[PDB]
Amino acid sequence: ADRADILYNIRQTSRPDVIPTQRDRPVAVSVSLKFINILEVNEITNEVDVVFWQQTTWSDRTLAWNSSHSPDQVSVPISSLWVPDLAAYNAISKPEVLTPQLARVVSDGEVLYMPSIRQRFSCDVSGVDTESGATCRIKIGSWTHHSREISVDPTTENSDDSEYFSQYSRFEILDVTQKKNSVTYSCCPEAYEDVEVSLNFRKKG
Amino acid sequence: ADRADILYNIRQTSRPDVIPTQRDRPVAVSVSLKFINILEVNEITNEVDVVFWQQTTWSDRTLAWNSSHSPDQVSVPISSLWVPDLAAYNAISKPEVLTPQLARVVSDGEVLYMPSIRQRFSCDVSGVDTESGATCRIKIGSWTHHSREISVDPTTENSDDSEYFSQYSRFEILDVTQKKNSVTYSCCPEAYEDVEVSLNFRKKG
Amino acid sequence: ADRADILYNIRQTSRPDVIPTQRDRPVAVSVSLKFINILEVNEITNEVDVVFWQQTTWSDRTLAWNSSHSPDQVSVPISSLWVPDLAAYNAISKPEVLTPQLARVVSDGEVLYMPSIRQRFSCDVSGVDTESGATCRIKIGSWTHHSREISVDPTTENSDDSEYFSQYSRFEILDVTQKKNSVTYSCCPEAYEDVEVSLNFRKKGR
Amino acid sequence: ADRADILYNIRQTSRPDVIPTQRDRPVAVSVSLKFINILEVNEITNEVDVVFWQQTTWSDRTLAWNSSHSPDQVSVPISSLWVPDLAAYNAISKPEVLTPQLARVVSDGEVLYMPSIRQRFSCDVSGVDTESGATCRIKIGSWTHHSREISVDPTTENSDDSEYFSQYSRFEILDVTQKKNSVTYSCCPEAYEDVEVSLNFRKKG
Amino acid sequence: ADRADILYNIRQTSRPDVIPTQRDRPVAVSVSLKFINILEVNEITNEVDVVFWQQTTWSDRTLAWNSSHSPDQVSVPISSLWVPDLAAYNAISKPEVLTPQLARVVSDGEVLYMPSIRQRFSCDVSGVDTESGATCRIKIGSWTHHSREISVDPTTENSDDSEYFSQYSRFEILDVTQKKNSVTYSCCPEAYEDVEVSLNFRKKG
Ligand SMILES: CN1C(=O)[C@]23C[C@H]4C(C)(C)[C@@]5(C[C@@]41CN2CC[C@@]3(C)O)C(=O)Nc1c5ccc2c1OC=CC(C)(C)O2
Ligand SMILES: CN1C(=O)[C@]23C[C@H]4C(C)(C)[C@@]5(C[C@@]41CN2CC[C@@]3(C)O)C(=O)Nc1c5ccc2c1OC=CC(C)(C)O2
Ligand SMILES: CN1C(=O)[C@]23C[C@H]4C(C)(C)[C@@]5(C[C@@]41CN2CC[C@@]3(C)O)C(=O)Nc1c5ccc2c1OC=CC(C)(C)O2
Ligand SMILES: CN1C(=O)[C@]23C[C@H]4C(C)(C)[C@@]5(C[C@@]41CN2CC[C@@]3(C)O)C(=O)Nc1c5ccc2c1OC=CC(C)(C)O2
Ligand SMILES: CN1C(=O)[C@]23C[C@H]4C(C)(C)[C@@]5(C[C@@]41CN2CC[C@@]3(C)O)C(=O)Nc1c5ccc2c1OC=CC(C)(C)O2
Ligand SMILES: *[C@@H]1O[C@H](CO)[C@@H](O)[C@H](O)[C@H]1NC(C)=O
Ligand SMILES: *[C@@H]1O[C@H](CO)[C@@H](O)[C@H](O)[C@H]1NC(C)=O
Ligand SMILES: *[C@@H]1O[C@H](CO)[C@@H](O)[C@H](O)[C@H]1NC(C)=O
Ligand SMILES: *[C@@H]1O[C@H](CO)[C@@H](O)[C@H](O)[C@H]1NC(C)=O
Ligand SMILES: *[C@@H]1O[C@H](CO)[C@@H](O)[C@H](O)[C@H]1NC(C)=O
Repeated sequence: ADRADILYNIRQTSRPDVIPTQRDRPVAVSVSLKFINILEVNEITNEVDVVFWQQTTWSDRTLAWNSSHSPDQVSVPISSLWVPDLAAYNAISKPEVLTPQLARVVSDGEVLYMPSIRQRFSCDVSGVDTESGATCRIKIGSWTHHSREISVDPTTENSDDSEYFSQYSRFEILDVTQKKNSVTYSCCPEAYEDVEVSLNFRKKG
Repeated sequence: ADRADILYNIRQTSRPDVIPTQRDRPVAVSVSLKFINILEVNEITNEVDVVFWQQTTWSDRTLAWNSSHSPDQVSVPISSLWVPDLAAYNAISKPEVLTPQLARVVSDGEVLYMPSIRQRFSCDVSGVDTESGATCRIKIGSWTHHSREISVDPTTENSDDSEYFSQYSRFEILDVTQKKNSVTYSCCPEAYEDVEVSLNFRKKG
Repeated sequence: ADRADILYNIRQTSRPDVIPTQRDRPVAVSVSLKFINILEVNEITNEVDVVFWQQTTWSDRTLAWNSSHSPDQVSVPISSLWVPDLAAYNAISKPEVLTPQLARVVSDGEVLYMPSIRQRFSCDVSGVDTESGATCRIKIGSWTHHSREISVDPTTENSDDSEYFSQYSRFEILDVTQKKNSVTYSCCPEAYEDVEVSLNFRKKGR
Repeated sequence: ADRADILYNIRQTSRPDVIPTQRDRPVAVSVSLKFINILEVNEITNEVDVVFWQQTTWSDRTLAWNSSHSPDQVSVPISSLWVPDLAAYNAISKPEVLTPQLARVVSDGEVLYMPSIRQRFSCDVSGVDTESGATCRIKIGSWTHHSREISVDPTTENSDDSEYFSQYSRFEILDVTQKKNSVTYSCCPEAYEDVEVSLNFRKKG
Repeated sequence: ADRADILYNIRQTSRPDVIPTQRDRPVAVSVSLKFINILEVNEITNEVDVVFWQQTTWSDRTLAWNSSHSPDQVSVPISSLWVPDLAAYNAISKPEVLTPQLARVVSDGEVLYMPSIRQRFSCDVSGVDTESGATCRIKIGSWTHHSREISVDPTTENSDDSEYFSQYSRFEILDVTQKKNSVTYSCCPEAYEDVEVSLNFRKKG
């Protein structure tokens, strides 16, 4: 009936180390990077320092409860949940998580986990100080799950790419495009999926 | 009763991972910053390194006990308590909490959590070296709770804004204004509340 | 009967999250800083990096045991003990604890917790390169316990201020004075207590 | 059974603090460094800052389950598994793990743990600005397990040395060779095994 | 007995927080530093950054077992063991432990804990760029145990001073001497013991 019951009941069924595959179908994870800031850019070392929302949604039907005469959503610590093992492939620093580590769980089992992350990347910084700008490509996918266990797809909101971008950054955003790739590597027989986020940005003035 | 008994009861009653909303009424959180130091400012990157008390006040009326023949108040570690999931939206560093992580809990269920935090912010540093100074705006609100779960209000009684501000800072405070915002974003149908703190400050002339 | 027994009996009565007051009297905490080093000084930013022992003593009668056929004292991890919530009010960095987090506990329930700490302070560094030197003032008190719950007093045994100060520092100590303040603030009706430690130091000459 | 039963069983029988030896044979560990980036190099101090995958494989046959009808692989938190106590002998910083801390456990008991690590090393940086380049040697072996308890060989995979190395690095990889050593030391009458990775790299242009 | 039974016997017998003294007598601790690297030196501030093995051996005969038809030794995590509360008295940084936190336990009850540590020291750096070099003195002893509870003594042999010292350091070791001291201090009536390590080193030319 209350939010304590809902949580207790999540923990009875929720297995944080068990991927919540429905039948033998992958977990469909939505990924959308929302850039908040570009703090440090190095044209010689080809490194950028960015703040972004790593917006991550998926379904876990074992979390699902009856929202009749109950709250329809709750905030849940991510240690009580299974969370995709997403890694930015071209990161050169540990993710610095700036926000409380809470997921929004809906009563149909939908999970919204939207951390704000500060992280350093190896990417093409050339042309940052030009009209056309530089294009930094950030690849995010699962570390240990191939395409039959986790699929990753870009979702976008219709709103402008820089509606949440700091006006006090030295840089401005020209365009953010998100591409899905499905690649088979030399380690493993199954294909791994990633979202490739192309940040087209340049200095102001 | 005694202090041991009050702490034991809180351990039995307090659900750290469950928002204490009785009858689906929003938890009213009092948020206000008291600035202690300004350590670093960068005119070009528009970044500031500040020390402040993040003064957080609310009621968890499940914690409440009868203090007729018992202490009125106890200091409690915050790990035993629910604490609001507040984030500084324009912070570019994790909060460096400088103080023991204890909240003061009153017999009526009022919780006083007043950590001292060092944190870096992306904000307007323009004019900092002038007599008018810069106005750095810092927004704080819940990360995962809308207005019907967490409301945020500023505690705006008549006090000196520099009362506890270090005389040994290279900077000085002209004014601190605190204002409540209620905004509906595209993500979600419900309004999210935030307190915007406007720090008017300058390099000492 | 042995050290094992004492640590077990401590773990049965000790409540690390419960302040061990006797009657409605405050816990009497002795705080004194012993300066080991001054590492980084900046007169422009008014910031100092210092290494000091934060010598902290108090009574916890919940720890007390009968030491007739038993050892008088044990070393105990501080996680098993209540420890005062002391903060250096003008610190600008979290304390960097250099030493094992063990307290010495005597059978009468006296606790001696003497961590070596490196910490950065916002204080008055003006005059550091003069004969008179700078006077940097450090204020240490409880974060959450008013004067009816924690009293702080300086432990002044009239020692040499430089007794344990590094000869290899670029700085030397001219004097250390430690005084108790009782102040009532706008937040609260009850008085809060602090020890104010005044470190008068200078750059060495030549 | 469902992946929940496989994972519950793995961590049920798994003994993280006990080396899973079979019939007094050493636990055969395979080690391989895949170089992703060189971030900082200092020829004066002879220090390099490297991002690399530490590819570690071994068998714990006590984890084996029948996978005729079941999934034959699962992702498991390393905290639940025994892990070889490997150390980079000439590292001058603790390893910074960038990636989710999950191993891949196969139905026959094989464990694949491939963390992405940022670490600093003491090694020969002389010649980095020349055409021949510098050769930085990284030694990796057990800290407490001799050759009768842990053996360490390089994987037979002599892949492309610069396969996943960033095109956006300042540096380029010329050659990577991996050789095994068996050394006896003054401390100990038993031999200790290590893989020596020789990284021949230089600045581009 | 297998490696698990030996560990479980240690866990039922060893107490991390209880010093394993016999009657009124101290635990005889052997301490020797083995210098691996000297990374940063500053003759103005008298500060050194060094990597060394803190080689710590002692006996706990309560841990002993019959090894005739069982393993002679096991690696054990230090959280299962009492370990000496040793501090480097003139350290100005927290010990950065570079290596897995495992002790070697022998069937006769000897414990060998040999962490590799990077740590900064306040000590005499004067003459480091000369033929005589600097003599940096490091003192190691128990933080909380007097001489009737813990005795410290240097290990019986410095096989060679430069044996495992990095040939890639800007510095070289001329000599290492390790002597024992027993000192009565103003705090306490009981004598404390320490090992004074004198590192005679110079810049290479
Ligand atoms: C060597 N690898 C493994 O064994 C697996 C699956 C592999 C992949 C596909 C994620 C892996 C490394 C990975 C990391 N994973 C750990 C266990 C594993 C079997 O799932 C891989 O094999 N190739 C990767 C990988 C990650 C990221 C990547 C890859 O390829 C190229 C460029 C960059 C930008 C570095 O992006
Ligand atoms: C995308 N988002 C979510 O899905 C929710 C609620 C959203 C809000 C309202 C807190 C969110 C991001 C948030 C963060 N939250 C995580 C889960 C969530 C549904 O509660 C949001 O949607 N808009 C925000 C937000 C945070 C801060 C913010 C926002 O808007 C504009 C400027 C800045 C200064 C960056 O401040
Ligand atoms: C705002 N505050 C509180 O509400 C209480 C008690 C307050 C005090 C008295 C410790 C507090 C902040 C404190 C910290 N505590 C957290 C809960 C509390 C009621 O115990 C305070 O109210 N004033 C303080 C305080 C700390 C330090 C300090 C203070 O005053 C002036 C200057 C400097 C040098 C910064 O030193
Ligand atoms: C002194 N040492 C010990 O007592 C053991 C086993 C030893 C070895 C062989 C791993 C040890 C240090 C080690 C570390 N181990 C901890 C317990 C031990 C008995 O397993 C050692 O004895 N020699 C080592 C060692 C580690 C690394 C090393 C060594 O030798 C040469 C060069 C460098 C680059 C420094 O690499
Ligand atoms: C003040 N101190 C105590 O009360 C005790 C025992 C003391 C000693 C002897 C370890 C202590 C500090 C110590 C640290 N210990 C914590 C509890 C204690 C009673 O064991 C001490 O009292 N003198 C020390 C000490 C440590 C290191 C040291 C000391 O003296 C001289 C030079 C330097 C280089 C600073 O080295
Ligand atoms: C949810 O609860 C309602 C009211 O109690 C009930 O009618 C309905 O059957 C429940 N839903 C499911 C899926 O059982
Ligand atoms: C608290 O307890 C006292 C004494 O037991 C009692 O008189 C009083 O009614 C109680 N308070 C309330 C609000 O009921
Ligand atoms: C301590 O124990 C002894 C017996 O060993 C006893 O005589 C004495 O009364 C005890 N002390 C106290 C305070 O009870
Ligand atoms: C695995 O499972 C099958 C089907 O249950 C069983 O018949 C068989 O004995 C097992 N196979 C092996 C090789 O152990
Ligand atoms: C150790 O065990 C063997 C039998 O396995 C036995 O011969 C020997 O006596 C035992 N040692 C001791 C000291 O009891």
